[PDB]
Amino acid sequence: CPRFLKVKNWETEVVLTDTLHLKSTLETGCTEYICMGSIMHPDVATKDQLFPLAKEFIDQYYSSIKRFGSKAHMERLEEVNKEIDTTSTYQLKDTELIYGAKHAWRNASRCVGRIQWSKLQVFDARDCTTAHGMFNYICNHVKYATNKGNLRSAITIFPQRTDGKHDFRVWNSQLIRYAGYKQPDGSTLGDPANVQFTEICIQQGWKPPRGRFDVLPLLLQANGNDPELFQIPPELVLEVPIRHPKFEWFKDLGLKWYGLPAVSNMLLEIGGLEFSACPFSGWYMGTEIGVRDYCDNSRYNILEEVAKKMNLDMRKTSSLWKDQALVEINIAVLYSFQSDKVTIVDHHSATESFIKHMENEYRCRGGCPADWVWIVPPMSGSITPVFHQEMLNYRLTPSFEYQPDPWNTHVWK
Amino acid sequence: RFLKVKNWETEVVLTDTLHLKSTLETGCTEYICMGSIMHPATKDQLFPLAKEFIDQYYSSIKRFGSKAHMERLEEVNKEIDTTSTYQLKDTELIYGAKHAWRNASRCVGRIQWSKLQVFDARDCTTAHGMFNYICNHVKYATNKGNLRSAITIFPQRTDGKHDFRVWNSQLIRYAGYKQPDGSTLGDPANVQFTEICIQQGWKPPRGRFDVLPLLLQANGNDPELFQIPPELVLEVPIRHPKFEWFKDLGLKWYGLPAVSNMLLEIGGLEFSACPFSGWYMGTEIGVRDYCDNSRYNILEEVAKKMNLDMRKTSSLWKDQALVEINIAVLYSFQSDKVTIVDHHSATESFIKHMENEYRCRGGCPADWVWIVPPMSGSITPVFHQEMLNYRLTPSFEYQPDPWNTHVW
Ligand code: HEM
Ligand code: HEM
Ligand SMILES: N#Cc1cccc(CNCCc2ccnc(-n3ccnc3)n2)c1
Ligand SMILES: N#Cc1cccc(CNCCc2ccnc(-n3ccnc3)n2)c1
Ligand SMILES: C[C@H](O)[C@H](O)[C@H]1CNc2nc(N)[nH]c(=O)c2N1
Ligand SMILES: C[C@H](O)[C@H](O)[C@H]1CNc2nc(N)[nH]c(=O)c2N1
Ligand SMILES: [Zn+2]
Repeated sequence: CPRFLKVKNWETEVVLTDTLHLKSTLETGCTEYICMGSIMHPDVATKDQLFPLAKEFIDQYYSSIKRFGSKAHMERLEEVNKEIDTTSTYQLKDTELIYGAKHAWRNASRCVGRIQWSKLQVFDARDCTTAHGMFNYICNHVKYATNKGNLRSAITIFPQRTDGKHDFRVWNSQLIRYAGYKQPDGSTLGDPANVQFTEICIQQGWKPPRGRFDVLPLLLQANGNDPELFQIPPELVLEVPIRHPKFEWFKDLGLKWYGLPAVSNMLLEIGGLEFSACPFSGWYMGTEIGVRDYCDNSRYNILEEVAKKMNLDMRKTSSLWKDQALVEINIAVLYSFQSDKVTIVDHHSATESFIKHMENEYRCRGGCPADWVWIVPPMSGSITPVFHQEMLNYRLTPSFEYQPDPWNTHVWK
Repeated sequence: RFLKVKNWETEVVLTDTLHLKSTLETGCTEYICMGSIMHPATKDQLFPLAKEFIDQYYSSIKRFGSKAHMERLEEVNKEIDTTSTYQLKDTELIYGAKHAWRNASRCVGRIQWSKLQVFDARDCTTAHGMFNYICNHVKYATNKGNLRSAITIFPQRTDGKHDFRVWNSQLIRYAGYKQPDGSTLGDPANVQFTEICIQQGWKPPRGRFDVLPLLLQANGNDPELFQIPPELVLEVPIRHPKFEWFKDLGLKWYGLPAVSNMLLEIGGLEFSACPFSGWYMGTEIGVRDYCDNSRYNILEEVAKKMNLDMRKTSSLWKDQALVEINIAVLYSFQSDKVTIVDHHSATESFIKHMENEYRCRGGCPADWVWIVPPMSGSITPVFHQEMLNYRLTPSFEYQPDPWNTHVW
């Protein structure tokens, strides 16, 4: 593998040099002869597998704090080693855990919000033992992160996996999402993406209101046990009704969204330890709601109804009626969040900050992995600077990983 | 191994077997993906390349291992042996050029791949010859507005000292001028080329849309200037179906998109001069040509005339202005009966083409980064389509700008 890889920005002519890729730990899916960069997805670890993984991370941690080679460093290496030998695992110090989560975010190729990576509140919930305990921690996370509209990024880390038969898991894919109900007639009420999960919740005992925007309950699994339902207190679920600065009729659509974007199905890997339940949250880029949640055909799919209210010619596609509605919807989303003083960032500002962040990373770290396919916003791509930016993709560790949906693996008791 | 690709909207799963056929690299490795990087002979090298191509040619016409296939292999071997190169049959040239289009990972218009007018210009010897051939191409392809896809193929490379080259990156483009006050008149992407034209004798009109002359190099010789006769150059005045003030922007574009700077590789032969042309997807003009900061950069002007609040980025004024520009471009071309496809229609056709390719060919190489339109990405179906990228031959490759190689 080559020592220096250059990427270029095609609108500013800036060239950056990447050395960090040499520290790549995992496979990307690509080979010499095929590229899988647009493919969405291209039992525990033995003692022997864990030893070098742990050392790798510990070395890296003591390297970050400018104590590489120190007594404290060597002592820590030895402590971790004995712990692995005697217990087949080890426990992270609170300092290491914090470093590891911040760096898993820093290494997330697909997150455009990474300029903020070092400002992350880490709630250590490794003492949790029950689903009620998980609910408590989760509620505290939500309230802290929401902060009455002034969102602050955060992660709550439940205990690491042990034997695989005692995982903690948040079954929800996000802490806050709306239900989706399939009708006997084929139509979907609510969010079609969440139909399967809503069916599971209803089966577990949830009494559904059956509306368009029903906040799903939390489904919480502690210590490998069956999961349990909890309704998040409504006063902790900040929501924004969507209106438009020009079109008075826009509020008549009755749209709203939740303020807090919180991913809860990913797995946090630090030094070979797997934290299978690690809900994290930041704040929204407008396009996530205005383009994807609202306009994807398999989601809320409102383009037709908005365009109809805009009295647009909808016969030919070459009128770009879809395109026109899309912009107005995204204008509305940004306008509504800013009006109710809930943090949100537009795709222009976010991508511009990411370019600045990426350049700084190259300067100070010798690189910054990024996934162009995810980093480029799903509307008006080329009018943002990331589009013109060459990016290298590669997986560093600590990292956030995907994991199977828990209903597919859970052994019911 | 067989690879699945999934559409996340429709949930359709195609199975790729075609990728197993490729030998050329893509630039990625197992640990690093370079999917967004713009750019990641001898007798001995030449025959296996020749044999490969001839084999897939006789296979595509169900005459594999036939007498004709055998004699042809013999013919090509003897010819490489005694001349260090070899010449393609007419049939092979056509098959080869259509398949270079078909294999073009980055081209969204490939549903049309087998409708390609191939112009064999291999008898060419001079730049005057080149200009004649190109004018015929332009006139045929333009077809009064009912565009027809074409490629013109000039003599293959020999020793590298005798390349045929179209110095222009496209047959039809607009000049670009560095103003004394630091700004750029016309197309900034062509400032250098324009200067090379001016240095060479071209008297520039110094306007915002001056069709550049052709600069043609034949047989490794100094390039020569030629003006395409204006009556062969179809141009569209851009206007808007609601905004009457839009024509007052004075914007115009040319109807014929013709890439002239690439290299067509067939059976290990290199055709350094092979201008090809299709028709426009609207975004190429409306999004990239008109709205890139490094290009015509009109967003500010347009949003001005739309009286938009331009103080904050979160007003999405850029996005608004963008949609209108692209509406205007489509409306204009359509009003002039000049062929053009919008990004919804085109991407739809591409999904259909992918499905076709998977059925009959076991796959379709594709560059998601290039296939997804540079506006309204996820409201087009290609955004939700997993694409596998790999390099098949025959192929269109990039090559150096000739003013970095040529000695005078
Ligand atoms: C602070 C404001 C943040 C912004 C503006 C932001 C922005 C984004 C966006 C737009 C996506 C694309 C999601 C999609 O299209 O499905 C994303 C993905 C992601 N972000 Fe963030 N993010 C933020 C905070 C965070 C934090 C705090 C973390 C972790 C500690 C994080 C880690 C990730 C990861 C791991 C993904 C990939 C998710 C997946 O693959 O499904 N982000 N981010
Ligand atoms: C028939 C109508 C066609 C349409 C609508 C179409 C569409 C497109 C578009 C939108 C691009 C992206 C250009 C860019 O963003 O720089 C592209 C690239 C390309 N097309 Fe086409 N195309 C057509 C015909 C053709 C033909 C006839 C050929 C060859 C015989 C061809 C070969 C290519 C190649 C090699 C590229 C890559 C260009 C590069 O790498 O710079 N296309 N096509
Ligand atoms: N696997 C998978 C998979 C495929 C498509 C979309 C997905 C969602 N990924 C995260 C989406 C999402 C939602 C809310 N918030 C955030 N978020 C919050 C902070 N950073 C991102 N991200 C997962
Ligand atoms: N090198 C290089 C390089 C990098 C990015 C874009 C580029 C231009 N690509 C072609 C643009 C263009 C122009 C006119 N016509 C067409 N066109 C027509 C049919 N297919 C493409 N394409 C070159
Ligand atoms: C097929 C393709 O990879 C898929 O649709 C991707 C494209 N890029 C994306 N980019 C972001 N940010 N989020 C997504 O969900 C996707 N989906
Ligand atoms: C850096 C990045 O690869 C570059 O900006 C690409 C992105 N995708 C593109 N897609 C198309 N169709 N045409 C282009 O010129 C580009 N440019
Ligand atoms: Zn790749």
